[PDB]
Amino acid sequence: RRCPTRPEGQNYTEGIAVVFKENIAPYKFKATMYYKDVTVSQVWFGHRYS
Amino acid sequence: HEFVPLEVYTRHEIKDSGLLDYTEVQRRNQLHDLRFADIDTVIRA
Repeated sequence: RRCPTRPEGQNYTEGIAVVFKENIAPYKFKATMYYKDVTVSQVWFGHRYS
Repeated sequence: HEFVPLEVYTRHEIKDSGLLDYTEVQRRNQLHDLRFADIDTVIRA
């Protein structure tokens, strides 16, 4: 019979790769908060206590 | 063949994907008195 022949084989392309995934990390930066704590306290002064 | 550990996102990446973390916000907010105030001092005229 006619014997089978081996396949030539896949032709591979050597190269260098970079794989990127979807970005989920939030964008971060430095901010500065300026504010003023305004505290108004109303105190009733009793005979012995406040 | 050796299979190295591979993952698209780590646990830290997934937890950091959130915009606000309740635990960290609370931890920073509840230090306000310890940082910008004198809790211990008592003033009596």
